[PDB]
Amino acid sequence: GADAAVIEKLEAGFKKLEAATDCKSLLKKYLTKEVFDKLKDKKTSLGATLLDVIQSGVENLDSGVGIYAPDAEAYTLFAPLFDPIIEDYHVGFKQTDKHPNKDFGDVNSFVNVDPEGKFVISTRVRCGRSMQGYPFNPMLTESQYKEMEAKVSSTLSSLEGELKGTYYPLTGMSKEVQQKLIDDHFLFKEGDRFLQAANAMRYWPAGRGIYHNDNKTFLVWVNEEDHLRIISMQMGGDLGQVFRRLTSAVNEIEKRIPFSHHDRLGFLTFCPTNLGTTVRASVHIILPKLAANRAKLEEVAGKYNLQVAGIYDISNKRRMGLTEFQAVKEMQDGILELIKIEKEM
Repeated sequence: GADAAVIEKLEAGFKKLEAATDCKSLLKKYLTKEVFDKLKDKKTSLGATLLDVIQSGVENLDSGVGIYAPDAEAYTLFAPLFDPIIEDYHVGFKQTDKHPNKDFGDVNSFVNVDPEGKFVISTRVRCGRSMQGYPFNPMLTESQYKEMEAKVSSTLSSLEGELKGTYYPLTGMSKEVQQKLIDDHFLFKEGDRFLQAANAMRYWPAGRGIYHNDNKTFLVWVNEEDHLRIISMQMGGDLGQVFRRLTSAVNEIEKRIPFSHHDRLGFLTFCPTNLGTTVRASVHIILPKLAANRAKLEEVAGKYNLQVAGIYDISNKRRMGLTEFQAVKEMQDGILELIKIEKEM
């Protein structure tokens, strides 16, 4: 299916990976000559080639992963590459596993992990969604970016009550508005070299926008990396409040905007690191004792399936092979334990 010129670029890219002897990407690890040869000329029905999958990891050798999905079909056609990378990245999500269908569980059971506000500055839960019927960044037309944005804007502008707010398209945005959004940490910028090389930012900023509610506890990014990135946040540690709000918002949006979903992989996303639940529950937290020795903070976080990114963003590491409820509960329980460790000792 792939054009001769594409195959030529793929052969060059393969040569670069195999040689890049110090490259540690999952792309280099799993793009063996056998896998490469069997996939290099293949193309999805919409026109996505292996180059639309691997180009970013070829261009950025320092990528951790190095592949993106150009359309949903790519996860199937290029499964011999996606599947082992997904297995390797999403530790615990086994070959024979299917990611569970959506289950937010009892969103009344989550607690405030730091009622006194001694450690946790803020709590956030983010998820991502792709809109049913639309391909992912690389395969989107300018017209699709715009149509998608109009749908999303209409839907979000319809939100009432606590979720009521304002939509801001990036196109034509004034400097004064940019600064106001920056001051609230609500603005996103044009993608970095990883996204650029994935052809994820074509037509920027057409079809990109930001929504937030009046209370500044709910934020949506439209066409930043995924079609939708939906975030609930507030100061302090009340993970229950944060998660309750997120789930209400996602369930309401879904009524007008159905989502792309896969029986095995869960919610489909542009980057395979965001599959499954897509959920990133995090605290911005200060743990000065446990830090001090970065190595040690890492070990303890890892033990509780947390990821660390003197203020740390500490989140659930697991995305696939557990429910949303379970992913948020892993963050909650892990943060409760880190706080205990910090206090003691």
